[PDB]
Amino acid sequence: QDAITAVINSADVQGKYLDTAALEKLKAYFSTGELRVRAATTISANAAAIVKEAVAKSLLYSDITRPGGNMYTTRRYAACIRDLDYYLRYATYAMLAGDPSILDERVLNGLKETYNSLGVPVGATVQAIQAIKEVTASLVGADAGKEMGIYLDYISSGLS
Amino acid sequence: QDAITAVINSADVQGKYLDTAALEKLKAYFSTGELRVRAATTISANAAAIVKEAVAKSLLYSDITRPGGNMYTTRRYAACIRDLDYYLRYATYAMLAGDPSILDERVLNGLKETYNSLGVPVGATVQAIQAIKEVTASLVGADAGKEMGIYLDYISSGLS
Amino acid sequence: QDAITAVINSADVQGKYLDTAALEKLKAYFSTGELRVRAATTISANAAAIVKEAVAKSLLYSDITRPGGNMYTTRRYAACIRDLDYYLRYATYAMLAGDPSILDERVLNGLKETYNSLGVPVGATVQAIQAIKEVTASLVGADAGKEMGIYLDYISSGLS
Amino acid sequence: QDAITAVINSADVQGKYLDTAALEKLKAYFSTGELRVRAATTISANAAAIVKEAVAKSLLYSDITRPGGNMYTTRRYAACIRDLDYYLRYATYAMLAGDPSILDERVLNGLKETYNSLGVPVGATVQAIQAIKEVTASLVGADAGKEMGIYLDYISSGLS
Amino acid sequence: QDAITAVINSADVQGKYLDTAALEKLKAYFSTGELRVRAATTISANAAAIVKEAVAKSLLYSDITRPGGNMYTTRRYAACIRDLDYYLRYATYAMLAGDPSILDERVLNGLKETYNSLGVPVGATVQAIQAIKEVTASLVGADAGKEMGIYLDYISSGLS
Amino acid sequence: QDAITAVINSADVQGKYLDTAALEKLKAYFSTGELRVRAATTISANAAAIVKEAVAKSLLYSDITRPGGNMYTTRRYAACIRDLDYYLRYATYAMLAGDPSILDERVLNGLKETYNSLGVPVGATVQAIQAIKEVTASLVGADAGKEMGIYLDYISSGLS
Amino acid sequence: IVTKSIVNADAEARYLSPGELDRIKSFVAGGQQRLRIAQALTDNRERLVKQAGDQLFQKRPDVVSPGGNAYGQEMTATCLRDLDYYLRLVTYGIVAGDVTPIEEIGVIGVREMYKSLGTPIEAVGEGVRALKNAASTLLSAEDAAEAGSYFDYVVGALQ
Amino acid sequence: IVTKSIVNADAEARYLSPGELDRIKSFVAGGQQRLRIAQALTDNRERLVKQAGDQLFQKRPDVVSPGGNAYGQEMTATCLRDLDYYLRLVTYGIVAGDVTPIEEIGVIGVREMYKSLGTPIEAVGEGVRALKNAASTLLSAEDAAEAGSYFDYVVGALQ
Amino acid sequence: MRDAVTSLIKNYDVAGRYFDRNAIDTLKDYFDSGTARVQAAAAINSNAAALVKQAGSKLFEELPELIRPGGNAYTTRRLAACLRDMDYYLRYATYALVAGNTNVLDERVLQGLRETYNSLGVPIGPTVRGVQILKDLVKEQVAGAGIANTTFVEEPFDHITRELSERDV
Amino acid sequence: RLFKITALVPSLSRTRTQRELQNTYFTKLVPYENWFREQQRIQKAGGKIIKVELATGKQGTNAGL
Amino acid sequence: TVISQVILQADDELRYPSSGELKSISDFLQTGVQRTRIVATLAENEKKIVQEATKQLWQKRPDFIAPGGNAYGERQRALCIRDFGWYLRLITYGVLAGDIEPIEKIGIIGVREMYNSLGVPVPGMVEAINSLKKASLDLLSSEDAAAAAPYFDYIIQAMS
Ligand SMILES: *[C@H](C)[C@H]1/C(=C/c2[nH]c(/C=C3N=C(/C=C4\NC(=O)C(CC)=C4C)C(C)=C\3CCC(=O)O)c(CCC(=O)O)c2C)NC(=O)[C@@H]1C
Ligand SMILES: *[C@H](C)[C@H]1/C(=C/c2[nH]c(/C=C3N=C(/C=C4\NC(=O)C(CC)=C4C)C(C)=C\3CCC(=O)O)c(CCC(=O)O)c2C)NC(=O)[C@@H]1C
Ligand SMILES: CCC1=C(C)/C(=C/C2=NC(=C\c3[nH]c(/C=C4\NC(=O)[C@H](C)[C@H]4CC)c(C)c3CCC(=O)O)/C(CCC(=O)O)=C2C)NC1=O
Ligand SMILES: CCC1=C(C)/C(=C/C2=NC(=C\c3[nH]c(/C=C4\NC(=O)[C@H](C)[C@H]4CC)c(C)c3CCC(=O)O)/C(CCC(=O)O)=C2C)NC1=O
Ligand SMILES: CCC1=C(C)/C(=C/C2=NC(=C\c3[nH]c(/C=C4\NC(=O)[C@H](C)[C@H]4CC)c(C)c3CCC(=O)O)/C(CCC(=O)O)=C2C)NC1=O
Ligand SMILES: CCC1=C(C)/C(=C/C2=NC(=C\c3[nH]c(/C=C4\NC(=O)[C@H](C)[C@H]4CC)c(C)c3CCC(=O)O)/C(CCC(=O)O)=C2C)NC1=O
Ligand SMILES: CCC1=C(C)/C(=C/C2=NC(=C\c3[nH]c(/C=C4\NC(=O)[C@H](C)[C@H]4CC)c(C)c3CCC(=O)O)/C(CCC(=O)O)=C2C)NC1=O
Ligand SMILES: CCC1=C(C)/C(=C/C2=NC(=C\c3[nH]c(/C=C4\NC(=O)[C@H](C)[C@H]4CC)c(C)c3CCC(=O)O)/C(CCC(=O)O)=C2C)NC1=O
Repeated sequence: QDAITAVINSADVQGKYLDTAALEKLKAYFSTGELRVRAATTISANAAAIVKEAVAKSLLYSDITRPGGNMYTTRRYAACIRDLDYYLRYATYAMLAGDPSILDERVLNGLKETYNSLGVPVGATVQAIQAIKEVTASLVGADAGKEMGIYLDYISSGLS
Repeated sequence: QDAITAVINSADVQGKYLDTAALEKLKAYFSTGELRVRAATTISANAAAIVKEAVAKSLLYSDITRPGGNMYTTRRYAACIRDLDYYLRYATYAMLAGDPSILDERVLNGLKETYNSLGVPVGATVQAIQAIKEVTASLVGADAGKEMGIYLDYISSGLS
Repeated sequence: QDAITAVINSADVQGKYLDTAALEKLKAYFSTGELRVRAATTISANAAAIVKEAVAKSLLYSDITRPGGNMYTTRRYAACIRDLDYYLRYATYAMLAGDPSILDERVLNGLKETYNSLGVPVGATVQAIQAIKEVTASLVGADAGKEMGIYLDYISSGLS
Repeated sequence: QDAITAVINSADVQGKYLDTAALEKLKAYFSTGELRVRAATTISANAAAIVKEAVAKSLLYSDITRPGGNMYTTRRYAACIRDLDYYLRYATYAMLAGDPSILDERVLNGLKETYNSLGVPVGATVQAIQAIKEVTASLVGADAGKEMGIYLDYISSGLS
Repeated sequence: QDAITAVINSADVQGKYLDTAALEKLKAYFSTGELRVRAATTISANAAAIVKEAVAKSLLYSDITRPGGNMYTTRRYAACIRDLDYYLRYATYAMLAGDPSILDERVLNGLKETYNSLGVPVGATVQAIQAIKEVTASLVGADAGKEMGIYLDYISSGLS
Repeated sequence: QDAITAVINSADVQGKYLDTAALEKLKAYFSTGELRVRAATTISANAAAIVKEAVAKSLLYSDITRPGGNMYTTRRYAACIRDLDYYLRYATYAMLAGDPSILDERVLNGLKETYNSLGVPVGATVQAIQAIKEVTASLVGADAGKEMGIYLDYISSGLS
Repeated sequence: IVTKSIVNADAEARYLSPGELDRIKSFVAGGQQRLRIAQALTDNRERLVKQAGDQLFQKRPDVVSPGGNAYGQEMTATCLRDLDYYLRLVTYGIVAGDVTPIEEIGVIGVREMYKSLGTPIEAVGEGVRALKNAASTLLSAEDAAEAGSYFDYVVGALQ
Repeated sequence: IVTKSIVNADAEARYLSPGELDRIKSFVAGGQQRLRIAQALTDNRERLVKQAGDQLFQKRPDVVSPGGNAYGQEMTATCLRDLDYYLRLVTYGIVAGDVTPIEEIGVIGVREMYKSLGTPIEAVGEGVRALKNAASTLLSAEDAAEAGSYFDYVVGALQ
Repeated sequence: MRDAVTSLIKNYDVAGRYFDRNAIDTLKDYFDSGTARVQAAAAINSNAAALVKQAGSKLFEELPELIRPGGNAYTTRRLAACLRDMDYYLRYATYALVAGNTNVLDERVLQGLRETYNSLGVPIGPTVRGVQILKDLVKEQVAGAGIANTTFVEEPFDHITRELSERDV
Repeated sequence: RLFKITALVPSLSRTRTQRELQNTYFTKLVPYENWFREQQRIQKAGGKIIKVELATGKQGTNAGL
Repeated sequence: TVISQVILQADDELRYPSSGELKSISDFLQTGVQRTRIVATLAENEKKIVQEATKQLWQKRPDFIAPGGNAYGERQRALCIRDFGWYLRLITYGVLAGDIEPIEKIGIIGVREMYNSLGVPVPGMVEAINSLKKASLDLLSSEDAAAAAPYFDYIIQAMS
């Protein structure tokens, strides 16, 4: 769903026409879409650098990459990079849509089930998503970093 | 299963031969098969008219077809017509078999799970099946309408 | 998994090199592999005779093959032979691997779910696997019959 | 091929001698050859009258002989008479042989290719062959008209 | 392929950069894309009306829909409507691409093989595509009807 | 084409002069031409004896020359001898040219089409060409029999 | 139109390609004209339903005739309510920029609904054509083109 | 009905089960009554098309009305020719004993044909109902039941 | 696949006309032949599995090379395939007996038979030879249980022959 | 809109085809318009449908799936 | 039975049951009362039938009575007695029922895999059911005997 599609749905289930508050919501979305698109472009620029900096901030040189940790095996390191790239990409989609429903529908659906099945540590994942959020808020600026951090904190809060 | 196949099964699991009570059951089925076939023919005549009259009796001009109701969207209206056609067709099959096991095996298996998953209202479905039963009992006569209403009330009772 | 692969995994998740206890485990496996291979060959010789003798010991002339029992229908007798051949074949695989993980991964995964869904009696299956174990321990000798009975009792214990 | 040659071929490809069923087939052919020859003589009598009556029954005073139709040009009318004379003559040959293989070999080989290349209407040809069949079944009698109509309907069925 | 993709390919296989003639071709395509899109929209409006008018112009009340013709059976009438809808839809795709390669790749590949296998008349198909072309050139105007008739005549010429 | 003409063509389509690898190829051909000519002479000696010995090895006293087989009729036996003489003669031409292109151009072009049209058995033809290859490799020696068997196996592989 | 590009790039494992970002930026630019067109169609709804019923019942009198479905005041009120629904979905499609939230609510199962209601679908298509003509008279040229876009989609969908 | 049992036992690798042989023997027994019913419907065709056109154009006058399809002598002749076709297919289904050779020629693609011809299918269903009523008046009770069987199949198929 | 009653329907449908007297005559022929055809098919169905074995026995009596080195029914792996082809020919001959046409044999048996038999190296002469051992045995079995005129039993095996036939005249 | 279904379909014809005899008990996600014919196909084999659960989708929402 | 056939068909293809199938239903319903009387006759005297059947077996084959056979030993000798009665119980169930498939499901599906690793040979079962067939059609009236013969010979061919 969108913010546009959410506004249209909320006006639809009442049978209501588009009143002035919904037009205010759509015009606010049409105002913010500029920096939304620019932020999505520069996040699509260097996603690999963001994931590299995030694991170098949070996960590297810990016991997690040591033997016994969950990132010791090299296929598990590759799976870690894959999961962080997923979090960043779906946070980009939720930032450009302006509605976190795609995070609820595609990422946060059965994820705690999987992470408790595999024995994946949840707190280290939350700290890695936090480091992702700090790196991309530094990279994109504060004004779009707020909206990026909202959906990354949404993923972090639903994960916990 | 049939009524014939149910009688054969009940005689089989005991290792019993066909005693006179089972022959009475089979001969009663062979007596009633005449009106069973005639009723199935005239129900196969005008199933669309029965479903149209049933939604015009029960579901139309309510809040269900208004916005907010479950039959507001036109794909949901088409799904409603599909479900009512299913109920009438499988009730025809159970009437001609003379045994409600195909309703238990093919319709009533995981249906409350689906209708509580989708948010489908159950009481409106029960009233729609009731209107189906009244329309086909008027259309076919009382003598076969009793046996049609038995399996339609079986669907209604298992749905609730 | 193997016993070799289990030893390598247990040495790997610590980051440990192959110490002398792991080399003892691998050398014990390389000592026992002789009778492992000979036992697997003579069990692959006459698996049908083992299954025939096991059903003649345990399941035949009971109420299970009488009408009302679960092995009355001839497709159910064929399914019974199929399940016993599966138990013997996967016990042969677990005997030659020297590690019961393939029983946990391929046989014992969702088997109680299936046997309680179909209404299959569990205690008669356990007694049939017991008769399988007695027949193959007689056929192969005591020294390999111990290791065959370990994995057959593993299947019997996980089934219960 | 003949009916005689077909019987000899079917006995030959097995290496079989002439058994009693083949002798029955040949003796039935030698019984029917009388009316076969008499029918072929009276069809060879007045083939032009048959073709004239057939076009007067089916094709004349339609839109086909009007401008725009396929029989408007006088060379196309002459080609129509030629094709109908071909159908009648080869049906006479197949009637006297008692085997429709010459129709498959000499007429029905590449005929739909030609009639779809030239834009010849197929249904009007089928109705013209039908009118040919009715006229010659009236002219020759019912008893030989059956065998004439078999090969004319063979041409009509292969044409469609 | 496109006209853009064809220009890029023709510049690529030489190793040539985009010279001024290729830029002229791309700028002519970017000039004509306006009426290309408007024509594709109004052809997507009423494709069923175009196919109905085309069969009413060319194929109806002939011998083709009479018995013996190839459109006599009602499944064959439905297949005829399907083939004409295919010709119109792929001509719309080739008009909006500005390059007839998709007609060569998706329609005209093995089509004469199929139409000579089934016995489909080719000349009636060509006249039906001609009637399609006249109806859509009337409906869309002359200026886009030229480009529509180019690809419809391409289908007609490759079919013959 | 030749081996000489193939070398000249491969040097020509690059615009390349005759480099030392092409001169090596031509000098190897000029070395092998001695036994090429001697082998072609002694194969031209007794081609009829080779074909006779090959049919006596492979095709004779089978079911193929019995009635029902494809070599039963005496014109079909003569056609079989003709086809085997063709295979041997064109294999002689390809051996003396040192390039199998004349087999691809003159024999293997539309041959599977013909042999599946006539119902000619392909596997018996392959075994007959194999018997031809064994007989001429015995007759000419091993050193030229290798090059003869290369082109005869080329015919056999393209036929299959 | 953002959900279209998102599920389009989501079936692939790739990101959103920046040409799709260009089309989203251009739609974001044109959103103000979209909102003005939607408000102009919003406030003038009853005129459009009146003129659509006018042109339809002048065009096809069988719905007026007692054998047709829209016979009587109740049935003709349900008819104009259906036209009101379709105008509402057209305004939704004008705002959304792509025909997904209007096809999801009005198109995707409409043929079997109108078949099991007895009404013909061609009369509904003529009603949406009358709505398109009345909105073409109500708007300017560049606005009527962009409204007749989605009206044209509905007319093609009901057939 | 023999092709039905043959392809039915042919999808399986089994032979024809002898209950199917019993149903073929019973159909072989009833074939004489089937042939008499088919000849009685055969020789009286123009009466049935006349009374079907009677009852249809009394029931639905919109085909007579100039907005409908069957307006004028040519279109009404094509209409009665369609009813003649359906009576012919009903006689085929009466002889064959099972509705396969009538559905293969008249049912399997009829909805899209009549949709792209403009005619409504419900009027065709009412025409076959009128044919069933006229043949019910023409035949005896056990003959009208067995004819109204296949007429009933066509009426259910066109809807 | 067309029945003996549906093939008339196709022949009369392509002309667009109704039933006439002649089609009703052949339908009366088929309808008084059907009661005998069902009994003949039941009699052949009853003893079919032993018919296959005796057909194999007489087929190996005829041509010795079928069970010799240079043959196709050499091992049991290659013998069971020839016996199930005997099973197939008998099965579709009974199908053509109850149908009354040769269109079942045309459409389901003969249509790809040359391609498989030339593909696998399978002979054709001994195949039709075995088909006729089958029909001699089937004629004996039909003449045993009642039915006097046996020509309708006689025709479908011969039609299978005439299309598996490598025609040399 | 996806459903999480647990089901169990025995073929009842493995003894005459001699198939692999693989597991017939699964927990799979199926999309919205696909679960319809999956329902129907699972009921064709007489299969028990244990539990139908919502994976993706809020019920009662109209636009945006 | 026939209602299983018609209902599984008409459900498998999503339509209502056709009317030729309903005519097959009601001629089965008339045939059922003769079916009831013949199954009552076979439920009268099964003692004589199994006694005859065992006696004709031990006149037919002497190897079951020789030691090392399957009837040797008192237990399996007493077992074969009731086994005969099981097969004629299935015959009674089948001769009532319209089809052989609910009896095929009970005793015909896996016969080979069951009896093969049970000890008893399938060439003896055909003699067993031949004796059962002789002992059933002596004890019935004539056309009832001709009606109940095909179920016996179905089981006979399904054995071998
Ligand atoms: C009996 C004491 C001895 C015997 C007799 C015997 N065999 C046959 C018939 C056949 N035997 C075969 C054999 C094989 N097929 C294989 O694939 C292999 C593996 C190498 C073997 C041994 C076949 C195919 C037949 C049928 C064709 C034929 O006649 O050869 C008979 C004839 C039976 C009959 O009349 O139908 C007899 C008497 N074989 C033995 O094992 C004993 C030594
Ligand atoms: C036996 C009389 C002759 C013979 C037979 C033979 N056949 C095969 C192999 C196959 N036969 C078929 C035949 C059919 N398939 C069909 O669908 C139909 C119509 C219903 C027919 C007639 C097929 C498909 C095969 C391939 C095996 C398979 O079924 O997958 C063999 C085996 C060849 C081999 O060497 O493997 C044999 C021996 N051979 C004879 O000698 C007799 C003349
Ligand atoms: C053969 C037995 C059987 C049934 C019944 C069945 C029902 C069924 N009904 C569905 C939806 C639906 N079912 C209904 C039905 C109703 N809602 C109401 O308000 C009314 C009370 C009721 C109609 C009388 C509606 C409105 C939907 C649409 C939900 C949606 O798709 O968004 C769905 C979801 C997917 C789909 O339709 O294609 C299934 C599987 N499947 C089966 O296999
Ligand atoms: C490799 C591990 C594995 C096992 C074991 C397995 C079992 C299994 N056993 C089944 C049925 C069955 N299983 C049994 C077995 C028994 N019932 C009894 O009374 C005895 C106690 C026991 C035999 C010793 C029977 C009788 C059926 C038939 C139920 C039926 O199909 O109607 C089925 C249902 C479908 C089918 O057979 O084809 C499965 C999946 N699948 C597997 O993948
Ligand atoms: C996208 C390009 C494309 C085309 C065109 C195509 C055509 C096509 N047309 C077919 C049949 C057919 N095609 C026609 C069409 C015609 N016959 C006439 O008399 C008219 C001249 C013409 C209609 C204008 C008919 C009548 C059939 C029915 C034959 C049959 O199914 O029995 C078939 C056989 C199977 C089937 O329809 O479903 C194919 C594959 N497939 C393709 O992929
Ligand atoms: C927003 C998506 C949506 C659609 C498309 C929709 C259609 C819709 N049209 C209906 C009735 C109707 N619709 C019409 C339609 C027409 N009058 C005619 O003659 C023309 C053919 C056409 C309009 C010009 C008529 C006459 C009725 C009343 C029919 C009856 O009462 O049986 C009904 C049943 C009564 C109701 O609850 O309103 C529905 C649900 N509902 C929806 O929620
Ligand atoms: C045997 C299988 C078969 C069918 C079903 C069939 C239908 C058929 N109906 C047609 C026309 C027609 N069909 C009708 C039908 C009707 N009049 C009405 O008002 C009612 C709705 C209905 C009959 C009572 C009309 C009015 C036309 C002329 C329409 C036109 O000219 O556009 C046409 C085009 C003209 C022609 O070639 O005859 C065909 C092919 N043709 C066939 O070969
Ligand atoms: C309802 C279908 C059905 C039947 C009829 C059936 C029979 C059946 N026969 C059995 C054994 C047997 N069956 C026979 C049969 C015979 N011995 C002969 O010589 C004769 C040829 C033949 C018939 C008398 C013998 C000898 C055994 C003992 C095998 C053994 O235990 O060594 C057994 C295993 C032991 C038992 O439970 O009694 C069953 C279940 N099972 C079924 O599912």
